[PDB]
Amino acid sequence: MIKLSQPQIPEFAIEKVADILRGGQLVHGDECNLFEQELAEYLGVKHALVVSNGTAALHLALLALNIGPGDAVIVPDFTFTATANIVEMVGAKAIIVDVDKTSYNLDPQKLQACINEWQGPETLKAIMPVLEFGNPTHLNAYRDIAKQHGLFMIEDAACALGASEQGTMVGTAAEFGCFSFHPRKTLTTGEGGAVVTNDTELYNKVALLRSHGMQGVVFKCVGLNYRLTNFQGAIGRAILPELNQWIAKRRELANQYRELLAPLVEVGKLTLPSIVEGHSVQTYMTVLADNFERSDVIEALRSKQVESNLGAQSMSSLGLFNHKYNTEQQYPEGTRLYTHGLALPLHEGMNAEDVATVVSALTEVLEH
Amino acid sequence: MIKLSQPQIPEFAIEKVADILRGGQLVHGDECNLFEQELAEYLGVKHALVVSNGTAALHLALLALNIGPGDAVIVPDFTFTATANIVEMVGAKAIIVDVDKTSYNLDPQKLQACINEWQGPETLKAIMPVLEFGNPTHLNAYRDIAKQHGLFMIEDAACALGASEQGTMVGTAAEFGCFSFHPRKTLTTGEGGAVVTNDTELYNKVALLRSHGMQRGVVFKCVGLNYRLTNFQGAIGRAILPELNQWIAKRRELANQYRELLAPLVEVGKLTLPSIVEGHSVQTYMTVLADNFERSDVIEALRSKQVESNLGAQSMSSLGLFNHKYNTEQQYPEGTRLYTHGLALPLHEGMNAEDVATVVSALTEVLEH
Ligand SMILES: [Cl-]
Ligand SMILES: [Cl-]
Repeated sequence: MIKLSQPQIPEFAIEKVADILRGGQLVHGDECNLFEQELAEYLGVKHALVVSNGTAALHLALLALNIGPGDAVIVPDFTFTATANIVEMVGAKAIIVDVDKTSYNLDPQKLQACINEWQGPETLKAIMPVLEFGNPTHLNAYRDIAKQHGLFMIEDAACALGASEQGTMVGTAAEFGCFSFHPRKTLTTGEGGAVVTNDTELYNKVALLRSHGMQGVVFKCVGLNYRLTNFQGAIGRAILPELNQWIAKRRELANQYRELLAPLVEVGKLTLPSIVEGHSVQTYMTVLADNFERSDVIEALRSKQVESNLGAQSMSSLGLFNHKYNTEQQYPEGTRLYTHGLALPLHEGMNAEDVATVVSALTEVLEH
Repeated sequence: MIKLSQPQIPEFAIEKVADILRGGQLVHGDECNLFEQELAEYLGVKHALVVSNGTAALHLALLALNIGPGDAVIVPDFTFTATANIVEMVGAKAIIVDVDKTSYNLDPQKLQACINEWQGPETLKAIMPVLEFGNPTHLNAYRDIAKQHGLFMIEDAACALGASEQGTMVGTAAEFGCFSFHPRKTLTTGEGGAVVTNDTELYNKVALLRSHGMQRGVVFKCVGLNYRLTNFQGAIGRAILPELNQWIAKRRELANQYRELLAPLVEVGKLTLPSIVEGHSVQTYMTVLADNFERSDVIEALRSKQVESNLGAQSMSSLGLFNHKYNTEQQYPEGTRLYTHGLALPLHEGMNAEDVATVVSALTEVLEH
């Protein structure tokens, strides 16, 4: 099976994990602390904190900004459901805005309109743009719009470690950046994530919330347990020095897809993602024409040893985010991407031959 | 250093972890699913779900029972701060009740008084007793009290996997049992925990909440979190579980050695001992020093003599975090005494009787000077 992802954890990392299990510290220790330093340097950001997963990162960012009951956060329609769920979990309302059909990211003009029209009843406090599939497109615009309207910005950069727009590393534009180390997301720790910020007060607050309010040890506030193990930290920091080369490889494979898929684009059978400068290419998602039954395409591809899937969900389609605004607005772009999107294998373990294999299979399936 | 704990992960488990990292599934997989089955069978409970840590287990239990803003949960004064924090984090108010001096667990008579006097304004929905340090004492009383008053019961069994009272395995008495696999807590996965229940509806709800509301196409049934445990952490846990009864048995032998060796210090009035009842899993062995000793100086002196020692747990009422009216109107002299004067001594399955003797020798010397 040509799989969507297959992260290869360096052998030296596996040996370090074994050493830690045998005779080392299991809870967050030197490996996590070094990983945080190294992430901060990689991103050019003042502070990083590693946490249990990327959902935990978003959760902590919301809590640290005192976003909760009575409040609202704008989210894109097209994303993994965690983005909207976590807003609701803190007691805030997820306010959905449609995405761009090209970038698959929150549409800046529709974002502006939403903010312009907002008059409650909840207090609108933040935007949570998603840099979907590693696409940094609109990062700087989101920052500008947030500043223009007095909003916080939490980047849901789950899929975007190593992406960048116009000199800005994704995750670093505003109050918080949130990353995932899930196995589909290029750098993995099995489960893991990170919160980054340039604001030391926000850093200190997340560090308290991550571990029971602990600062001898004093308990300064109520908190949670979102600590990452020391051995998970060891895995992550072993992979980080490889990430740029993995992204470069992914960009080369994306160009191969672009070249080889052109015949299908020309006859209107699918559209391609736009793998802009700075895209980290965590996912390569095409969009099938409406006349294809996507579930049947996925099944046929599986039978030809190609793993494929939808790329993400449409929040407005799920029936979970029922703020009035979301009932009033329409989300054709996110709905199209949710219904017709098709992610194809793209990861650093593949070569050009593997890309051609995938395109051959997809061409065959769409012919029949 | 004779340390408070030092869990030995079996080499075969380390090899299995390496195999998973090299060529296996990293996210919750066959190892977690088998661990859940094996935990359920160990406890004699219908359902188990492994989660990121023991705090996550409590969190999911609260959420599954729809405990939140406008609600109240009773917690013991003496516990790790997570017990009370997690109540507050869901928007409920932690209502503190004192522990008893013998067991260090929530005092049933004071619990009854609190419930009887409760008249709001919040809706009192649950008790969250702690089976502190592996002590099952009062488990069945808590069950009976919750049933008498129409309350849910969430056992904070962080430190009590394998403990039992009068035939009831800790974690299995009522709606939910919550366990921690932190490295201090005998069975470890580095970080980890579990939620158990006999109620299939509660199981199904926690499973949704653990993973984004996902139900297997995947459907999103409700808003949720990510509290999944990795498959490799699950592999560690299920490798250790078959050893846990042997480890507890060894810990109860070591406790009996402490009991014998510390009798002179008890008889002369310098400390009091824990009561290691039938069914105690002996996760922690906490003594209480006489008031004339400065406990922080005792810890520092023991450190200089290669003995790790610490306070056992916190007093919630001391922390200034749980400010419901009720908590201001009560004193908590028992939890205060345990917080201020309690001293945990090394007790884990890697020690032998000679090591216990070493610890007692050191403590005797420190308390003489
Ligand atoms: Cl540890
Ligand atoms: Cl995986």
